[PDB]
Amino acid sequence: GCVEVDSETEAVYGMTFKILCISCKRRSETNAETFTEWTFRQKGTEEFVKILRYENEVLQLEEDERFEGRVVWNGSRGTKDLQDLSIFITNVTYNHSGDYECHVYRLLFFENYEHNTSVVKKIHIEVVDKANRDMASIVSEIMMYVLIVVLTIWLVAEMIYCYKKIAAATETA
Amino acid sequence: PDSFKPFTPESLANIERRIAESKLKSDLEAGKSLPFIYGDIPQGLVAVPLEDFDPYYLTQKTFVVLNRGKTLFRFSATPALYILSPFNLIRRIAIKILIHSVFSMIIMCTILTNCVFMTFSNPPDWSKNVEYTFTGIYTFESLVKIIARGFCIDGFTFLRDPWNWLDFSVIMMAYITEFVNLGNVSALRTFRVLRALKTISVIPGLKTIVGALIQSVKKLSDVMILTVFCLSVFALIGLQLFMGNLRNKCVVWPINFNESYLENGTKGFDWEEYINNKTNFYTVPGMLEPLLCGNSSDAGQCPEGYQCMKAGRNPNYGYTSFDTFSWAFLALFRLMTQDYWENLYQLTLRAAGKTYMIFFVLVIFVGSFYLVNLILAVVAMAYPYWIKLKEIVNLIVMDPFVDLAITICIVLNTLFMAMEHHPMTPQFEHVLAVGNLVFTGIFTAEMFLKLIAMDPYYYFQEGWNIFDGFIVSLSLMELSLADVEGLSVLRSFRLLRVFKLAKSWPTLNMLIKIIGNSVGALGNLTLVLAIIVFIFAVVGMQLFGKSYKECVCKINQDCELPRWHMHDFFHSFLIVFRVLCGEWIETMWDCMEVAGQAMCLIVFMMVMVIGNLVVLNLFLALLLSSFSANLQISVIRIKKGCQVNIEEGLGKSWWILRKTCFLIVEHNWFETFIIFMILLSSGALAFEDIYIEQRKTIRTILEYADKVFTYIFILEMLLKWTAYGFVKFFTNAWCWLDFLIVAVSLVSLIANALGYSELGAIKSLRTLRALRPLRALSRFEGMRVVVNALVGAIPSIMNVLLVCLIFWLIFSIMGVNLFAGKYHYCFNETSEIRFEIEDVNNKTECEKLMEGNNTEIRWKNVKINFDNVGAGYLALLQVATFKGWMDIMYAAVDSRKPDEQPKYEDNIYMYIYFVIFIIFGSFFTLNLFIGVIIDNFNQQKKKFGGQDIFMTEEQKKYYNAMKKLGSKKPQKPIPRPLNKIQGIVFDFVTQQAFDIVIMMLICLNMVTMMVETDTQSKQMENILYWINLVFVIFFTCECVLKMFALRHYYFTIGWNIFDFVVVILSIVGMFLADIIEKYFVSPTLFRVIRLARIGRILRLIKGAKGIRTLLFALMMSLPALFNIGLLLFLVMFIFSIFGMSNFAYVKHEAGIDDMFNFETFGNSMICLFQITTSAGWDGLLLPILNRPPDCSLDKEHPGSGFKGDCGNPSVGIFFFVSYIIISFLIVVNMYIAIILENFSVA
Amino acid sequence: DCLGFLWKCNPSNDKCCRPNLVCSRKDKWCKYQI
Amino acid sequence: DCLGFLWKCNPSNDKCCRPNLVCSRKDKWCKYQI
Amino acid sequence: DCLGFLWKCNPSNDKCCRPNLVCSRKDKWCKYQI
Ligand SMILES: *[C@@H]1O[C@H](CO)[C@@H](O[C@@H]2O[C@H](CO)[C@@H](O[C@@H]3O[C@H](CO[C@H]4O[C@H](CO[C@H]5O[C@H](CO)[C@@H](O)[C@H](O)[C@@H]5O[C@H]5O[C@H](CO)[C@@H](O)[C@H](O)[C@@H]5O)[C@@H](O)[C@H](O[C@H]5O[C@H](CO)[C@@H](O)[C@H](O)[C@@H]5O)[C@@H]4O)[C@@H](O)[C@H](O[C@H]4O[C@H](CO)[C@@H](O)[C@H](O)[C@@H]4O[C@H]4O[C@H](CO)[C@@H](O)[C@H](O)[C@@H]4O)[C@@H]3O)[C@H](O)[C@H]2NC(C)=O)[C@H](O)[C@H]1NC(C)=O
Ligand SMILES: CCCCCCCC/C=C/CCCCCCCC(=O)OC[C@H](COP(=O)(O)OCC[N+](C)(C)C)OC(=O)CCCCCCC/C=C/CCCCCCCC
Ligand SMILES: CCCC/C=C/CCCCCCCC(=O)OC[C@H](COP(=O)(O)OCCN)OC(=O)CCCCCCCCCCCCCCC
Ligand SMILES: CC(C)CCC[C@@H](C)[C@H]1CC[C@H]2[C@@H]3CC=C4C[C@@H](OC(=O)CCC(=O)O)CC[C@]4(C)[C@H]3CC[C@]12C
Ligand SMILES: *[C@@H]1O[C@H](CO)[C@@H](O[C@@H]2O[C@H](CO)[C@@H](O)[C@H](O)[C@H]2NC(C)=O)[C@H](O)[C@H]1NC(C)=O
Ligand SMILES: *[C@@H]1O[C@H](CO)[C@@H](O)[C@H](O)[C@H]1NC(C)=O
Ligand SMILES: *[C@@H]1O[C@H](CO)[C@@H](O)[C@H](O)[C@H]1NC(C)=O
Ligand SMILES: *[C@@H]1O[C@H](CO)[C@@H](O)[C@H](O)[C@H]1NC(C)=O
Ligand SMILES: *[C@@H]1O[C@H](CO)[C@@H](O)[C@H](O)[C@H]1NC(C)=O
Ligand SMILES: *[C@@H]1O[C@H](CO)[C@@H](O)[C@H](O)[C@H]1NC(C)=O
Ligand SMILES: *[C@@H]1O[C@H](CO)[C@@H](O)[C@H](O)[C@H]1NC(C)=O
Ligand SMILES: *[C@@H]1O[C@H](CO)[C@@H](O)[C@H](O)[C@H]1NC(C)=O
Repeated sequence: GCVEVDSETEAVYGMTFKILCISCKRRSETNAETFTEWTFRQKGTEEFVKILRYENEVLQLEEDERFEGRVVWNGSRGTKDLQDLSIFITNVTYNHSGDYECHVYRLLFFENYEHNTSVVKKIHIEVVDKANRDMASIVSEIMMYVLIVVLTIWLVAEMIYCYKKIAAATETA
Repeated sequence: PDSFKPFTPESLANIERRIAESKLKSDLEAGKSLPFIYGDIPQGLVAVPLEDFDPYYLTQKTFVVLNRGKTLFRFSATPALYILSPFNLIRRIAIKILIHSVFSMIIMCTILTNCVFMTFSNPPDWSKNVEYTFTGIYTFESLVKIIARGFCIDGFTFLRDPWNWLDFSVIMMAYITEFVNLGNVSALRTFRVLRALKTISVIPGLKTIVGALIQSVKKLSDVMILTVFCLSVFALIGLQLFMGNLRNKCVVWPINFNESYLENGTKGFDWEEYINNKTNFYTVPGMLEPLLCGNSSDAGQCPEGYQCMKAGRNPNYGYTSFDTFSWAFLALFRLMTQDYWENLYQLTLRAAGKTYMIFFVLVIFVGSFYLVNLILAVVAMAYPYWIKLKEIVNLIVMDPFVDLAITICIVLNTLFMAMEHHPMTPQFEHVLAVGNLVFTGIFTAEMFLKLIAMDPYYYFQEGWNIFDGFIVSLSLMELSLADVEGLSVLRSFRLLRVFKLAKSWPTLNMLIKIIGNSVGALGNLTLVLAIIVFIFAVVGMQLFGKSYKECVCKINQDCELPRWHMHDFFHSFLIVFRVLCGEWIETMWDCMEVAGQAMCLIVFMMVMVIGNLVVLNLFLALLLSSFSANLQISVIRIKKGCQVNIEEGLGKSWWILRKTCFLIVEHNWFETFIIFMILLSSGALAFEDIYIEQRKTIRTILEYADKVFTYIFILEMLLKWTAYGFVKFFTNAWCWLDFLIVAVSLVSLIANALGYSELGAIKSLRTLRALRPLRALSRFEGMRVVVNALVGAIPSIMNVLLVCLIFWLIFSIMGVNLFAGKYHYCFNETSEIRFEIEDVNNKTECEKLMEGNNTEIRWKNVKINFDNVGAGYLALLQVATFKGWMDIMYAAVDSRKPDEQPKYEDNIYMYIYFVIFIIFGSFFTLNLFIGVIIDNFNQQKKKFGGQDIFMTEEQKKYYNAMKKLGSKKPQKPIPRPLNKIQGIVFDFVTQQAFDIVIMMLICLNMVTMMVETDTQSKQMENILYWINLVFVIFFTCECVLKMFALRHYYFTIGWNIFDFVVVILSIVGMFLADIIEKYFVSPTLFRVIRLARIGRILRLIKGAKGIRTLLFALMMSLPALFNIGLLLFLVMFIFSIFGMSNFAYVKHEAGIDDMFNFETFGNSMICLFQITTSAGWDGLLLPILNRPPDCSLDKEHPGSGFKGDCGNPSVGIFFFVSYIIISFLIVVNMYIAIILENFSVA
Repeated sequence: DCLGFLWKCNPSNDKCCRPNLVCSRKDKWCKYQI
Repeated sequence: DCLGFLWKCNPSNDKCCRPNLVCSRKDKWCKYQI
Repeated sequence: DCLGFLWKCNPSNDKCCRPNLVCSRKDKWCKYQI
C-alpha cells in the first residue's frame, strides 16, 4: 500500500540527497489526477519562492542557479495518480539549506462527482560537511555491550558462589 | 395356549353378561406377531374373527382377527355404522382384505407413485386422469377400513388412530376443493404434501422411529430454555453496543445547496431526502452495497469529499442489523450457528472499530458451549478335456502369489490413473492408453481364469466376484461400444476395486461397516431422513415456487433467477440440502424478499431445527454402533529359496563444575528469567509491519536487542550442555528444538556481520525467525501437557488419515475425469462479462478476439479446479469445509467439452457429484475419525490410570478442591434478630413469596430492555427512562431492607454479595451516565457503562436450577480449556508472523481489503482468528494465488522499498492448508475436553 | 425376532438385540448400553 | 364432451353442458340443475 | 457391407465402414454403435 514517511533532515555537502514528499489518499482504490509544486526558502531568507512544477509526467524547473542542472524527479512515475512526490538533488551545496514546502493538488474523480483537494508538506533541510550518526544508534550500541557484560559477570558470580557451596559440601563428607 | 374359536353371538352375549358381574360388585397387543407359545394358527382359523388371547380387559366387548403372517388385529364388537354387525358377511369380506399384506403393498406402491408426481412443477394435461386414480384408490382404502371397523364409536375404530385423521382429511379436502373448482392454488397446494406423510404409517418400522424422535424433543426443553435465555442476554449486550452502527455510510459532504433539487422541485433542499437518496452514498466500484465507515480511529475510512453518517438502510435488505432486539436476536442466532458469520464480523468491525473483536471472540466461545450441551442432550437418549483343464487352472488360481500379485496390480493400476492431467502431451497420453489397455486385460484374464477354475458360471457368482466381473464386462463393452464411451462416469467404477483391500486393512474395513450400517441396521432411521428432506423440498417449492419468478427483479439485478431458488424440485431440493450443511441465512434473505418474512422465517427454521436433529441422531447412532466391538508365508518360502578419574584433584573440580551447572540451570530463578526473555524476543517480532519505516528509532533499538537476546540463548545452551552432557542433551526432542533455533539465529548473525545481507538464501532464512516462539512450548507446563497428549494420539490419527487420503483420492480422480480442462472461460476484462456461447464457443474464437491490441480479452481459468489430482485435493477440501465450494460447484454445472466456453447451467446434473462426496467423503469420513478419537482417548486415559490428561499437577489439586466446593451443600442458619421491628422484617424478607416478587420484577425489567429501538421517538425514550429508574429504586430498597435485617450475615451467602455488587453498579451507572452526558462527553464509554444494568438479568441464575448445573460444569473445564487456549494462541502467533512476512503486500482483492489483511499484527490476528473457525478461508487464499497480469511484479509502494504485489501460490497453499489442519486438531481436542467433564458430571 | 434401535420395548423381558441394545427404564425404548 | 357439474367457470365462459349445469358468480362452478 | 466391428482408426480419417462404425476419441481403433 502507501505509507507516509518523513524525509531525512541533514544533507551532506558534495553528494546527493532525496527529499521525500509522500501523501497517501484515504482510500487506495479511488482514482485521482495529481500535480505538485515545490517552494523553497533559503537559510537567512524569509519569503518562499517556487523552484519547480511537475505535471503530466513532465518536470518543469524554474530558473534558479542554485537549483539549475542539479534537481531531478524521484517520485511516482508512469501515472497521473501521484502519491510519491520526492525530488532528488544530485549535488548538494550550501545554497540548499532552508525550509521546503511540497504542495500537492489532487483532483478525485467519483461517479458524477469530483473533489479538488490540496495538501502541503513541510521539510527542513540542513547542510553539513560530514555525515553524523543518529543518537539511537549511539546509545543502543553501548547499551548492548553493558547488558552483555553485566549479564556475563552475574553468571560467573553465581557460579563461583554455588561452586563454593557445592565444593565445600562435597569435601565435608 | 392353543385355544381358537370363531366369534359367535353367544360369545358376545357372554361378554355383556360378564361385564355385568364385574360392574355390579398383556404384552400381546394388536399389530404385533403372535408369540410362539400359542403355536401356529389352526388349519382354517386364519383371517376370521376370533376370541381375545389375553385376560387383560378380557371382559370388554372386543374380538380379534389374525393374518396369514401371524400378525394380530383388534376390533370393537359393536356394529359398524349401527348396521354392520360382526356376524354379518359384510364385515367378514372387508376384514379379510384389510388385514391382507397384498392390500398394503398396493397402498405403498400407490403413494410412492403419487409422491413422484408431486415433483412436477407444471404437470401435463393427462396428470388429472392419474390424479383421479389416486383419489379413487385412497377413498377405497378408507371405505375398507370403515366397512371393516367402526367409524368413530368408542373402543377401537377408524378415527381413534391419529394417523387416520390425516388420511381422512386428505381425502375429504380433495373432494371439497376440486369439485367446487375454486380456490387459491398456491395456498391449498401444500395440504397435498401431507399425502407424503402417509409413507410413515404405511412403510413398516417408520412409525416407531418418528414417535421416538418426537419424544426426543422433551429431553431438550431443559437446554432449549438455557439456549434462549443466553441468546437473549448476548442479544441485549449486542443491541446496546451496536445501535445503528450498521447503517453508517459515506455520504457526499459538504452539501451543495445550489445543485440540490428536492423531489418536489423548486431547487430547494430537504435533509430527510438527502440522507435517503442512494446517489449520495459511496459504493466501492464493483460492490453491491454502499460502504460502511466509522468515526473511530480504528474503524473504516471514507474517501476524500465524503462524511461518515447514519444514512439509508441496514445491509442485506435491512435484515442484518442491531437496531432492534428481534433483529439483534437473529444476528446472534446466526453467530451461534456460525452461518456466514465472517460477514457480520467484518461489517460490525468496519463500523464499530477493530477493538470490538473481543465481543466476537466472547460470543463465539460461549456459542460453542451451547452446542456441546445440545449434542450431549441427544446423546443421553441414544446411549474329456473339461476335468483335466479345470484342475490345471485351479492349481494356479487361489494361490497366495496370484492373489498377492493381483492386489499389487490394483494399487499400481490406481496410481496409473492418477497420472492423468490437463494439458497432457500426445506422448504422455499414449502411455496412459497403452498402460490402461494392459491392466484391463490382466483383470479380464483373472476373472476368466477364475470363472473357468470354479465350475462354469455357477460357483463363481458371489459377492465380490459378481462385482469385479461386472467391472470386467463394463470395461470390455466400453472398449467395444461408442455409446458406452459416451459418458465419463464409467471409468470411476474401476476405483471401487480399491476397496478390495478392506479384507486386509482393518481400518478401511471399519469404514465399510459404518457405511453398511446406514443402510443396514439403521436403514429405517436413514429412510426417515430421506422422507424428511423430500417433504421440505416439495413444501417449499409449492409455497415459494411462484414468488421466485414473479418477484425475480426484486432479488436479482438482471431480472433472472438466482443460482439458488425453489422454482422447481431439483433446485428446491438443493436449497434443503444446503441448509443441512449449515448455510441457511443467505438463501433466507432471497426468500424473505419475494415471499415475505413471516412465512419464510417459519419454514426455514423448521428445516434447520428438524433437519439437523435427525442428522445429529443418525450421526450419533453410527458412532455408538462403531463402539460395538497368506502374505507372510509366501515371503517365507521366498526367504527360504579419556574417562578421566573423578576421584582426584581435577576430577573433583571438573565433576563439581558440572554439578554447579546443573544447580543453576534447574534453579527456578534461572528458569523464570529465561521465560521472561522468550516473551520479550517473541514480542519484538510484532513490530515488523508495513509501518516500520515510520519507526526508525524503534527499528534501531530492536536491531541491537536482537544481539543481546541471541547472546543470552547461546549461554543457556552451553550451560545446559555441561549440566546434562551431550548424551542426555541430544536425546530428548525439547532440547533438540532449542538447539536448532539457536543455530539458525547464529547463521543469520555471523553471515550478516560478514555481509551478504541481500542474499536470497539468507533473506529466506531470516523469515524463519517466526519459529522462535516455539521455544516457549516446553517452558509452560500447560502447553507441554497438551502437546504431549496430542503427540500420543498421532499413531492412531495417521492410520485413519490414510483411509481419508485413499478415499478422497478416488473422488479426486473421478472429479478429474469429469472437470479436467473444462473450467476455462473467455472473459472481457474491461466490461467484466463472461462471453456467451453465441459470441465465443471455444478457445479458438476467444483467441481470434485477442488479435492485435485486444488486451482486454483473456482465456482465464478458475483458480480452484480439478486439472489434476493435486489440484483436485485442494478443491475437495474446500467442498468438505463448505468454504469456497460455491465457485467450484458453479463452474462444474456450467462446464462443457474441454476447451469450450461455459454456458449457464448447461450441466445442471453435475451437482450430484458434490452431493455424493459430501455424504461419503465428509459425513461418513468424519464419523470414522471421531469413532477412533473417542476410543483412543479412552484407552489413553485408561492405561495412564489418571482422570485427566489436559491438566497439570498444580491444576489437579485446584480441580479437586473446586469439585468439593460444588458438592458441600450450604447450611441454613436462621439468625433471628430477636427485635420488635427487625424481627418481623427478617421473617417476611426470608419467605419464599418475597423472592417470587423479586424474581418476577426482574423479568419485567428484562422485557423493558427489549422494547428499546434505535429509531424510537423521544417520547418513548422519555417513558423508558422513568421505568428503568423505578427498577433501580426498587432493587436498592431490596438490598437496604435486607441489609437492615441481615446487617452482618450478608457475607455468609454468596449471592447477596453478587446482589450488592450488582446494585452499586446500577446507581453509579445511571448517575454517572447523566454526568458524562453533560460534561466530559465520551459516548463510547456511555454505552459500555450502560451494560452494567444487564447484571440484574443474571440474577435469574439464582433460581434457575435447570441451568446452574451446566454453568457449573463449564467451570470444571476452564482449567483444561485454558491450557489448550494457550497452545492455540502460540500457534496463532507463529502463523501471524509468517503472514506479515509473506502476504503483507498482496493485492487487495476478494477477502483481502483495507482493514482485514496481513499488513499489521492486529490485522493478522483478526484474520487468523477468523480462519480458526475455518470461516471464509477461501477468500483470503484467492488473492495470494494471483499471477501476472493479475498482479504487477514491479509495483511501487510509496514509503517502502518493497516492489510488486504478487503472491507465492506454493507458500499460500501450504500456509492456509497447514493452519486449517492444525486448528482443526486443537479445536477437536477442546470439544473432547469439555465433553469429558460433562460426562463425568452427568 | 428383535426390536430396533428406537423401538418401544418392555423392560421386564426386553427383546432389544443384545449385546448392543437394552431397554430404557425411563424412556421405554431400546438404547445403546455400549 | 363437456365440462362436468360444478366444473370451473365464469358466468358467460363455462365449457360445461349448460344450462343443465351452468355457471353462477356465487361459486364460479357449473352447479347441476335440480 | 462392413469390416470387422474392431479395426485400427485415426482421427480426421474415417476409413471404417459408414455410418455404423465410428473412430473413438480415446483410442486408436474403431467403435460400434447401437
Ligand atoms: C461522525 O462525525 C461527524 C462530525 O462530528 C458527524 O457529522 C454530522 O452529522 C450530522 C447528521 O448525522 C449533521 O447534522 C445535520 O446537518 C444538516 C446540514 O446542516 C447544514 O445545513 C443546514 C440547512 O442549511 C440552511 O440553513 C443555512 C443557515 O440559514 C443556510 O446557510 C443554507 O443555505 C440553508 O438555508 C437556505 O439556503 C439553501 C441555498 O443555499 C437553500 O437551498 C435551502 O433550502 C435554504 O432555503 C443548517 O441549518 C446547518 O446549520 C446548523 O448546524 C451547524 C452545525 O451542523 C451549526 O454550525 C449552525 O449554527 C446551525 O445550528 C448546517 O449548515 C442539517 O440539515 C441536519 O438538520 C436536520 O436534521 C436534524 C436531525 O438530524 C434536526 O435536528 C434538524 O432540525 C434538521 O431537521 C430537518 O428535518 C426535520 C424532520 O426530521 C424537519 O422537521 C426540519 O425542519 C429539518 O428540515 C443535521 O443537523 C452534521 O452537519 C454533520 N457534521 C458535523 C460537523 O456535525 C457524523 O454524523 C458522525 N457519524 C457517525 C456515524 O457518528
Ligand atoms: C515428545 C514431545 C515432542 C515434541 C516436539 C515438538 C513438536 C511440536 C513442534 C514441532 C515443530 C514444527 C515446526 C515446523 C515448521 C516448518 C516450517 C517451514 O519450514 O517453513 C519454511 C517456509 C519458507 O518460506 P519461504 O522461504 O518460501 O518464504 C520466502 C518469503 N520471503 C521472500 C519474504 C523471504 O515458510 C513458509 O513458507 C511460511 C508459510 C508456511 C508456514 C508453515 C507452518 C509454520 C509454523 C508451524 C507452527 C507449528 C506449531 C505446532 C504446535 C503444536 C502442534 C501439535
Ligand atoms: C487431521 C485431520 C483429520 C482427518 C479426518 C477428518 C474427517 C473428515 C474430514 C472433513 C470433516 C471435517 C470438516 C467439517 O467440519 O465438516 C464436517 C461437518 C462438521 O460440522 P459442520 O458444521 O462443518 O457441518 C454442518 C453441520 N450441520 O460435519 C457435517 O455435518 C458435514 C455435512 C453433512 C451433513 C449434511 C447432510 C448429510 C446427512 C446425510 C448423510 C448420510 C445419510 C446416509 C446415506 C446412506
Ligand atoms: C495430496 C496432495 C499433497 C497431492 C500433491 C501432488 C503433487 C505431487 C503434484 C499435484 C499437482 C502437481 C503440480 C501441478 C502442475 C504443475 C505445473 C508444471 O508446469 C510445467 O510443467 C511448466 C509448463 C510445461 O508443461 O512445460 C510444473 C509441475 C507442477 C507445479 C506440479 C508439481 C507436482 C504437483 C504439486
Ligand atoms: C483545483 O484547485 C487548484 C488550486 O487549489 C486549481 O489550480 C489553480 O487554478 C486557478 C484557476 O482557477 C489558477 O489561477 C491558479 O494558478 C491554479 N493554482 C495552481 C497551484 O495550479 C485547479 O485549477 C483546480 N482544479 C479544478 C478542476 O477546479
Ligand atoms: C558535485 O559538483 C562538484 C563540482 O561543483 C564535483 O566536483 C562533484 O564531484 C559533484 N558531486 C556529485 C555527487 O555530484
Ligand atoms: C550559492 O550562493 C553563493 C553566494 O555567493 C553564490 O555565489 C552561488 O552562485 C550560489 N549557488 C551555488 C551553486 O553555489
Ligand atoms: C532518483 O534519481 C536517481 C538519479 O540517478 C536515480 O538513480 C533513482 O533511480 C531515482 N529514484 C527514483 C525512485 O526514481
Ligand atoms: C412544491 O412545489 C410547488 C410549486 O412551486 C409549491 O407550490 C409547493 O409549495 C411545493 N411544496 C413543498 C412542500 O415545498
Ligand atoms: C437523487 O439525487 C440525484 C442527483 O441530484 C437526482 O438526479 C435524483 O433524482 C435523486 N433521486 C431522488 C429519489 O431524490
Ligand atoms: C469488451 O467490453 C468493452 C466495454 O463494453 C467493449 O467496448 C468491447 O467491444 C468488448 N470486447 C469485445 C471483444 O467485444
Ligand atoms: C470452435 O467453434 C466454432 C463455432 O463456434 C467451430 O466452427 C470450430 O470448428 C470450433 N473449433 C474447435 C477447435 O472446437
